[PDB]
Amino acid sequence: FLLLLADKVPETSLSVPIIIRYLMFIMILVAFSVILSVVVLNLHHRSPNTHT
Amino acid sequence: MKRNPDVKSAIEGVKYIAEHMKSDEESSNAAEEWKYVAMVIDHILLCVFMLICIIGTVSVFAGRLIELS
Amino acid sequence: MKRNPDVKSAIEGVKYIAEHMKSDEESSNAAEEWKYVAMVIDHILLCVFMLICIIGTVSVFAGRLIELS
Amino acid sequence: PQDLKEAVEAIKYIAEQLES
Amino acid sequence: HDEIKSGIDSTNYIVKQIKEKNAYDEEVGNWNLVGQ
Amino acid sequence: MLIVMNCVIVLNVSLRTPNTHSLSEKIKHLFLGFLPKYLGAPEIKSCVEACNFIAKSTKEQNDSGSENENWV
Ligand SMILES: CCCCCCCC
Repeated sequence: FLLLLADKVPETSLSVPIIIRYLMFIMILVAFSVILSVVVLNLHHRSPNTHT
Repeated sequence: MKRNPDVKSAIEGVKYIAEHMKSDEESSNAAEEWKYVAMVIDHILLCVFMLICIIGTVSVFAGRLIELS
Repeated sequence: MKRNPDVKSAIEGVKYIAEHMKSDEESSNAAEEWKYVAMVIDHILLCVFMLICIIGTVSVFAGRLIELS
Repeated sequence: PQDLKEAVEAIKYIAEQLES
Repeated sequence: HDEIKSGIDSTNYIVKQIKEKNAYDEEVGNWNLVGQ
Repeated sequence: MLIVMNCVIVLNVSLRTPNTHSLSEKIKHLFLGFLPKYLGAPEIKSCVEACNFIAKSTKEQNDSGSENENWV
């Protein structure tokens, strides 16, 4: 979707358009979902031979 | 991280079903040792790679951003 | 490819383990038949798809190439 | 009863591996 | 004497553990049918 | 594409079972002899039958795992 929008957004540096702010919000949210899923899987695959 | 010919063949059965379990248990201990070693290596490389992620991101932009002010 | 109260309850639990193992052996054979059938179908379709890959690639370019040479 | 002893000890080993 | 009793009661412990894993497995088959 | 085909063939060989394929001495001798070197009362009759049946089944299962170990 970022690629899709790369050719339609003004190339000025006095502010960031609300649509790009929304896309970065969603992107960072997906990234944190990835991080916390890794954490959940790490907790799930623990055992007494490795962790107390 | 954690720092009559029948009763004989029967008895023999049981005893095999025990020896085999013991064997499996040593093989499993050895594989757990290899898995512990891989987990330790993996923890060292998580620390190393987060260090590199920070250092190599500061060492590319610091110069210009410091001489600009 | 190919082609007193407690010594009369231990005997019931041993026989129980026997039936359960038999039923498991019958279900595993039944599933092996389905796995053999899927494998045979898969080999037939590997041959079919290589034929279609060749025929349908020759039958699209042959005409013009013959007409040009 | 040597055979028996081996049996009565294998059963034990099994029950132990099971508890653990 | 006691030796026997000991084997006779570890065989019961084994039978019990088996009859108790079979239950758990039946209920996991039921959850599989619910999903299907 | 050649390496995808090689991965598919190594997975096919490594996942073979005696129920599907027969491992032959020609193969084993072709891949496991010199190439690795050149390379890198009514109730008494209870356990009498059920225990031997358990033992057989266990042996069978173990042998069917050994065959796959050799394929691996
Ligand atoms: C009387 C011996 C029973 C063996 C049970 C094995 C469970 C994995």
